[PDB]
Amino acid sequence: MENFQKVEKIGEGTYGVVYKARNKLTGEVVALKKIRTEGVPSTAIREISLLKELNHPNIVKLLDVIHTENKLYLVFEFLHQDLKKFMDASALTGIPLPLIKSYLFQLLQGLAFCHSHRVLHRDLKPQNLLINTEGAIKLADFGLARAFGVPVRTYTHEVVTLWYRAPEILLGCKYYSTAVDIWSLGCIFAEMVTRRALFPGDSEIDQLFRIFRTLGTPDEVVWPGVTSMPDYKPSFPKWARQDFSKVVPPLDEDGRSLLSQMLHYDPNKRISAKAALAHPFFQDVTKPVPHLRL
Ligand SMILES: CCCCCCNc1cc(NCc2cccnc2)c(C(N)=O)cc1[N+](=O)[O-]
Repeated sequence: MENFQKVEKIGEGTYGVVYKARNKLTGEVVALKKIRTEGVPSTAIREISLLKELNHPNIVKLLDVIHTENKLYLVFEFLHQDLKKFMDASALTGIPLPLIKSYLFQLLQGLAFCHSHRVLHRDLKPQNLLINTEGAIKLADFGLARAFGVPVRTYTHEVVTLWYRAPEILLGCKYYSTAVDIWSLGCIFAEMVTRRALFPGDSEIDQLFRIFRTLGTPDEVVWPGVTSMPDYKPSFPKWARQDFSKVVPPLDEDGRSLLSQMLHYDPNKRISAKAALAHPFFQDVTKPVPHLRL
Protein backbone atom coordinates (compact mmCIF):
# COMPACT_ATOMS: atom_id res chain seq x y z
CA MET A 1 0.00 0.00 0.00
CA GLU A 2 1.31 3.44 -0.99
CA ASN A 3 -0.20 5.03 2.13
CA PHE A 4 -1.91 2.17 3.94
CA GLN A 5 -0.99 -0.85 6.01
CA LYS A 6 -3.51 -3.68 6.03
CA VAL A 7 -4.62 -4.54 9.56
CA GLU A 8 -6.72 -7.51 8.43
CA LYS A 9 -9.32 -8.78 5.96
CA ILE A 10 -12.74 -7.65 7.16
CA GLY A 11 -14.50 -9.71 4.54
CA GLU A 12 -15.41 -10.16 0.90
CA GLY A 13 -18.16 -7.62 0.34
CA THR A 14 -20.67 -7.52 -2.51
CA TYR A 15 -18.32 -5.20 -4.42
CA GLY A 16 -14.94 -6.77 -3.67
CA VAL A 17 -12.65 -7.65 -0.77
CA VAL A 18 -12.65 -5.34 2.26
CA TYR A 19 -9.73 -4.66 4.59
CA LYS A 20 -9.34 -2.78 7.84
CA ALA A 21 -6.36 -0.55 7.15
CA ARG A 22 -4.32 2.16 8.80
CA ASN A 23 -3.29 5.31 6.97
CA LYS A 24 0.46 5.33 7.59
CA LEU A 25 0.44 9.14 7.50
CA THR A 26 -2.67 10.20 9.42
CA GLY A 27 -2.65 7.06 11.55
CA GLU A 28 -6.41 6.81 11.04
CA VAL A 29 -7.98 3.36 10.86
CA VAL A 30 -10.33 2.88 7.91
CA ALA A 31 -12.22 0.29 5.89
CA LEU A 32 -10.73 -0.16 2.42
CA LYS A 33 -12.88 -1.77 -0.23
CA LYS A 34 -11.15 -2.96 -3.42
CA ILE A 35 -13.70 -2.64 -6.22
CA ARG A 36 -14.07 -5.42 -8.77
CA THR A 37 -14.18 -5.76 -13.30
CA GLU A 38 -11.74 -4.82 -16.07
CA GLY A 39 -12.20 -1.21 -17.17
CA VAL A 40 -13.85 0.87 -14.44
CA PRO A 41 -16.46 3.11 -16.18
CA SER A 42 -15.51 6.76 -15.67
CA THR A 43 -19.26 7.34 -15.36
CA ALA A 44 -19.11 5.46 -12.05
CA ILE A 45 -16.11 7.49 -10.88
CA ARG A 46 -18.04 10.75 -11.19
CA GLU A 47 -21.15 9.37 -9.51
CA ILE A 48 -19.19 7.81 -6.65
CA SER A 49 -17.17 11.00 -6.18
CA LEU A 50 -20.47 12.80 -5.58
CA LEU A 51 -21.20 10.52 -2.61
CA LYS A 52 -18.16 11.96 -0.83
CA GLU A 53 -20.34 15.01 -0.18
CA LEU A 54 -23.15 12.98 1.41
CA ASN A 55 -22.39 13.53 5.13
CA HIS A 56 -24.78 12.63 7.94
CA PRO A 57 -24.25 11.03 11.39
CA ASN A 58 -26.17 7.93 10.34
CA ILE A 59 -24.33 7.41 7.06
CA VAL A 60 -20.89 5.76 6.96
CA LYS A 61 -18.58 8.48 5.62
CA LEU A 62 -16.97 7.85 2.24
CA LEU A 63 -13.53 9.38 2.86
CA ASP A 64 -11.96 8.77 -0.53
CA VAL A 65 -12.40 7.35 -3.98
CA ILE A 66 -9.01 6.26 -5.25
CA HIS A 67 -8.65 5.54 -8.92
CA THR A 68 -4.94 4.80 -9.38
CA GLU A 69 -3.06 2.14 -11.33
CA ASN A 70 -6.40 1.70 -13.12
CA LYS A 71 -7.92 0.20 -9.97
CA LEU A 72 -10.76 1.47 -7.76
CA TYR A 73 -10.63 1.68 -3.97
CA LEU A 74 -13.22 3.14 -1.65
CA VAL A 75 -12.02 4.39 1.71
CA PHE A 76 -14.71 4.49 4.40
CA GLU A 77 -14.80 5.53 8.01
CA PHE A 78 -14.37 2.42 10.17
CA LEU A 79 -16.95 0.93 12.58
CA HIS A 80 -16.25 -2.20 14.62
CA GLN A 81 -19.38 -4.29 14.16
CA ASP A 82 -22.32 -4.82 11.83
CA LEU A 83 -25.94 -5.42 12.82
CA LYS A 84 -25.94 -9.00 11.52
CA LYS A 85 -23.20 -9.99 13.94
CA PHE A 86 -24.88 -8.01 16.75
CA MET A 87 -28.23 -9.73 16.15
CA ASP A 88 -26.59 -13.15 16.26
CA ALA A 89 -24.81 -12.16 19.48
CA SER A 90 -28.14 -11.03 20.96
CA ALA A 91 -30.04 -14.12 19.77
CA LEU A 92 -30.47 -15.72 23.21
CA THR A 93 -31.95 -12.68 24.89
CA GLY A 94 -32.98 -10.44 22.02
CA ILE A 95 -32.11 -6.79 21.42
CA PRO A 96 -34.00 -4.71 24.03
CA LEU A 97 -36.99 -2.84 22.55
CA PRO A 98 -35.54 0.56 23.47
CA LEU A 99 -32.40 -0.19 21.42
CA ILE A 100 -34.37 -1.65 18.52
CA LYS A 101 -36.37 1.58 18.51
CA SER A 102 -33.26 3.78 18.72
CA TYR A 103 -31.64 1.93 15.83
CA LEU A 104 -34.77 2.06 13.67
CA PHE A 105 -35.17 5.79 14.38
CA GLN A 106 -31.53 6.49 13.48
CA LEU A 107 -31.72 4.41 10.30
CA LEU A 108 -34.86 6.33 9.22
CA GLN A 109 -33.04 9.65 9.78
CA GLY A 110 -30.22 8.33 7.58
CA LEU A 111 -32.66 7.28 4.87
CA ALA A 112 -34.59 10.56 5.07
CA PHE A 113 -31.30 12.38 4.50
CA CYS A 114 -30.21 10.23 1.55
CA HIS A 115 -33.63 10.28 -0.05
CA SER A 116 -33.93 14.07 0.25
CA HIS A 117 -30.64 14.20 -1.66
CA ARG A 118 -31.91 11.78 -4.32
CA VAL A 119 -29.64 8.96 -3.24
CA LEU A 120 -31.04 5.43 -2.89
CA HIS A 121 -29.36 2.50 -1.19
CA ARG A 122 -31.18 -0.40 -2.97
CA ASP A 123 -29.40 -3.19 -1.10
CA LEU A 124 -30.00 -2.61 2.60
CA LYS A 125 -29.36 -5.62 4.85
CA PRO A 126 -28.12 -6.18 8.42
CA GLN A 127 -24.56 -6.63 7.19
CA ASN A 128 -24.62 -3.10 5.72
CA LEU A 129 -25.70 -1.49 9.00
CA LEU A 130 -22.73 -0.62 11.22
CA ILE A 131 -22.77 0.12 14.93
CA ASN A 132 -20.42 1.55 17.52
CA THR A 133 -20.11 1.64 21.31
CA GLU A 134 -21.90 5.00 21.56
CA GLY A 135 -25.28 3.61 20.53
CA ALA A 136 -25.04 4.90 16.96
CA ILE A 137 -25.95 2.89 13.86
CA LYS A 138 -25.00 3.94 10.32
CA LEU A 139 -25.95 2.95 6.79
CA ALA A 140 -23.05 1.68 4.65
CA ASP A 141 -22.90 1.57 0.83
CA PHE A 142 -25.53 4.18 -0.04
CA GLY A 143 -25.55 5.02 -3.74
CA LEU A 144 -23.09 2.33 -4.84
CA ALA A 145 -25.82 0.28 -6.53
CA ARG A 146 -26.78 3.09 -8.91
CA ALA A 147 -23.19 4.25 -9.49
CA PHE A 148 -22.42 0.63 -10.38
CA GLY A 149 -25.76 0.09 -12.11
CA VAL A 150 -25.92 -3.71 -12.15
CA PRO A 151 -25.20 -5.76 -8.99
CA VAL A 152 -24.23 -9.28 -10.14
CA ARG A 153 -21.86 -10.62 -7.45
CA THR A 154 -18.84 -9.88 -5.25
CA TYR A 155 -15.78 -11.41 -6.96
CA THR A 156 -15.59 -14.80 -5.23
CA HIS A 157 -18.93 -16.42 -6.14
CA GLU A 158 -21.05 -15.65 -3.08
CA VAL A 159 -24.81 -16.15 -2.77
CA VAL A 160 -26.61 -12.80 -3.07
CA THR A 161 -29.14 -12.41 -0.26
CA LEU A 162 -32.63 -11.64 -1.52
CA TRP A 163 -34.26 -11.53 1.90
CA TYR A 164 -34.66 -7.77 1.99
CA ARG A 165 -35.64 -7.13 -1.64
CA ALA A 166 -38.85 -5.16 -2.23
CA PRO A 167 -41.57 -6.90 -4.26
CA GLU A 168 -41.46 -4.41 -7.12
CA ILE A 169 -37.81 -5.39 -7.69
CA LEU A 170 -38.69 -9.07 -7.63
CA LEU A 171 -41.49 -8.44 -10.13
CA GLY A 172 -39.04 -6.91 -12.58
CA CYS A 173 -39.63 -3.21 -12.23
CA LYS A 174 -36.75 -1.40 -13.88
CA TYR A 175 -37.22 1.86 -12.01
CA TYR A 176 -36.40 1.75 -8.28
CA SER A 177 -37.80 4.37 -5.95
CA THR A 178 -36.95 5.41 -2.40
CA ALA A 179 -39.62 2.93 -1.29
CA VAL A 180 -37.32 -0.04 -1.87
CA ASP A 181 -35.23 1.11 1.10
CA ILE A 182 -38.22 1.49 3.39
CA TRP A 183 -39.23 -2.11 2.52
CA SER A 184 -35.77 -3.43 3.34
CA LEU A 185 -35.69 -1.52 6.63
CA GLY A 186 -39.11 -2.88 7.53
CA CYS A 187 -37.77 -6.42 6.99
CA ILE A 188 -34.81 -5.62 9.25
CA PHE A 189 -37.06 -4.10 11.95
CA ALA A 190 -39.11 -7.33 11.99
CA GLU A 191 -35.96 -9.46 12.21
CA MET A 192 -34.62 -7.45 15.18
CA VAL A 193 -37.96 -7.98 16.97
CA THR A 194 -38.50 -11.69 16.32
CA ARG A 195 -34.86 -12.78 16.00
CA ARG A 196 -35.66 -14.58 12.74
CA ALA A 197 -35.49 -13.23 9.17
CA LEU A 198 -38.97 -12.22 8.00
CA PHE A 199 -38.69 -13.53 4.41
CA PRO A 200 -35.66 -15.82 4.07
CA GLY A 201 -36.08 -16.80 0.42
CA ASP A 202 -33.49 -19.00 -1.25
CA SER A 203 -34.42 -18.11 -4.85
CA GLU A 204 -36.14 -15.15 -6.49
CA ILE A 205 -39.44 -16.98 -6.75
CA ASP A 206 -39.17 -18.46 -3.25
CA GLN A 207 -38.53 -14.89 -2.00
CA LEU A 208 -41.60 -13.57 -3.78
CA PHE A 209 -43.80 -16.45 -2.62
CA ARG A 210 -42.63 -16.15 1.00
CA ILE A 211 -43.80 -12.51 0.83
CA PHE A 212 -47.11 -13.53 -0.73
CA ARG A 213 -47.71 -16.26 1.85
CA THR A 214 -47.41 -13.70 4.63
CA LEU A 215 -48.83 -10.49 3.23
CA GLY A 216 -51.25 -12.11 0.78
CA THR A 217 -50.81 -12.40 -2.99
CA PRO A 218 -51.09 -8.80 -4.23
CA ASP A 219 -53.88 -7.79 -6.58
CA GLU A 220 -55.10 -4.68 -8.36
CA VAL A 221 -57.05 -3.59 -5.28
CA VAL A 222 -54.06 -3.25 -2.95
CA TRP A 223 -51.49 -2.64 -5.67
CA PRO A 224 -52.82 -0.88 -8.81
CA GLY A 225 -50.72 -1.95 -11.75
CA VAL A 226 -49.22 -5.06 -10.19
CA THR A 227 -50.68 -7.42 -12.83
CA SER A 228 -48.90 -5.49 -15.59
CA MET A 229 -45.48 -5.79 -14.02
CA PRO A 230 -42.69 -7.40 -16.11
CA ASP A 231 -42.45 -10.66 -14.20
CA TYR A 232 -45.99 -10.92 -12.85
CA LYS A 233 -47.72 -14.18 -13.86
CA PRO A 234 -51.48 -14.74 -13.59
CA SER A 235 -50.50 -18.25 -12.55
CA PHE A 236 -49.09 -17.06 -9.19
CA PRO A 237 -50.89 -18.91 -6.35
CA LYS A 238 -53.34 -16.74 -4.44
CA TRP A 239 -52.54 -16.74 -0.71
CA ALA A 240 -54.59 -14.98 1.97
CA ARG A 241 -52.89 -12.30 4.07
CA GLN A 242 -51.86 -13.11 7.66
CA ASP A 243 -52.29 -10.84 10.70
CA PHE A 244 -49.23 -8.88 11.88
CA SER A 245 -50.01 -10.07 15.37
CA LYS A 246 -48.89 -13.47 14.13
CA VAL A 247 -45.97 -12.12 12.06
CA VAL A 248 -44.02 -10.09 14.63
CA PRO A 249 -45.18 -11.14 18.07
CA PRO A 250 -44.98 -9.77 20.69
CA LEU A 251 -44.44 -6.30 19.13
CA ASP A 252 -47.04 -3.73 20.32
CA GLU A 253 -49.65 -2.05 18.09
CA ASP A 254 -47.54 1.09 17.56
CA GLY A 255 -44.76 -1.12 16.21
CA ARG A 256 -47.09 -3.32 14.13
CA SER A 257 -48.76 -0.22 12.73
CA LEU A 258 -45.44 1.28 11.59
CA LEU A 259 -44.20 -2.04 10.18
CA SER A 260 -47.41 -2.46 8.23
CA GLN A 261 -46.89 0.93 6.59
CA MET A 262 -43.27 0.08 5.75
CA LEU A 263 -44.44 -3.16 4.11
CA HIS A 264 -47.31 -1.93 1.97
CA TYR A 265 -47.14 -3.59 -1.47
CA ASP A 266 -47.70 -0.43 -3.54
CA PRO A 267 -44.41 1.53 -3.39
CA ASN A 268 -46.54 4.67 -3.60
CA LYS A 269 -48.51 3.78 -0.48
CA ARG A 270 -45.39 2.71 1.44
CA ILE A 271 -44.51 5.21 4.18
CA SER A 272 -41.62 7.62 3.55
CA ALA A 273 -38.66 7.78 5.95
CA LYS A 274 -39.67 11.34 6.91
CA ALA A 275 -43.24 10.32 7.68
CA ALA A 276 -42.09 7.23 9.57
CA LEU A 277 -40.05 9.44 11.91
CA ALA A 278 -43.29 11.08 13.03
CA HIS A 279 -45.03 7.74 13.77
CA PRO A 280 -46.36 7.33 17.36
CA PHE A 281 -44.00 4.36 17.79
CA PHE A 282 -41.20 6.89 18.33
CA GLN A 283 -42.98 8.93 21.00
CA ASP A 284 -40.71 7.50 23.69
CA VAL A 285 -37.54 6.91 21.69
CA THR A 286 -34.21 7.22 23.51
CA LYS A 287 -30.59 6.41 22.71
CA PRO A 288 -29.44 3.44 24.84
CA VAL A 289 -25.85 2.14 25.06
CA PRO A 290 -25.54 -1.34 23.54
CA HIS A 291 -23.57 -4.13 25.21
CA LEU A 292 -20.89 -4.54 22.58
CA ARG A 293 -18.09 -7.06 22.96
CA LEU A 294 -15.28 -6.28 20.51
C1 LIG B 1 -17.75 -11.19 8.51
C2 LIG B 1 -17.75 -9.66 8.58
C3 LIG B 1 -18.31 -9.09 7.28
C4 LIG B 1 -17.60 -7.79 6.95
C5 LIG B 1 -17.59 -7.58 5.43
C6 LIG B 1 -17.05 -6.18 5.10
N1 LIG B 1 -18.06 -5.17 5.44
C7 LIG B 1 -17.73 -4.08 6.02
C8 LIG B 1 -17.67 -4.04 7.45
C9 LIG B 1 -17.29 -2.82 8.14
N2 LIG B 1 -17.23 -2.77 9.45
C10 LIG B 1 -17.86 -3.75 10.38
C11 LIG B 1 -16.87 -4.82 10.75
C12 LIG B 1 -17.21 -6.19 10.65
C13 LIG B 1 -16.27 -7.19 11.01
C14 LIG B 1 -15.00 -6.77 11.45
N3 LIG B 1 -14.64 -5.44 11.55
C15 LIG B 1 -15.57 -4.49 11.21
C16 LIG B 1 -16.98 -1.65 7.36
C17 LIG B 1 -16.61 -0.45 7.94
N4 LIG B 1 -16.89 0.73 7.30
O1 LIG B 1 -16.05 -0.42 9.01
C18 LIG B 1 -17.05 -1.71 5.93
C19 LIG B 1 -17.42 -2.91 5.26
N5 LIG B 1 -17.47 -2.91 3.97
O2 LIG B 1 -18.39 -3.63 3.35
O3 LIG B 1 -16.64 -2.19 3.25
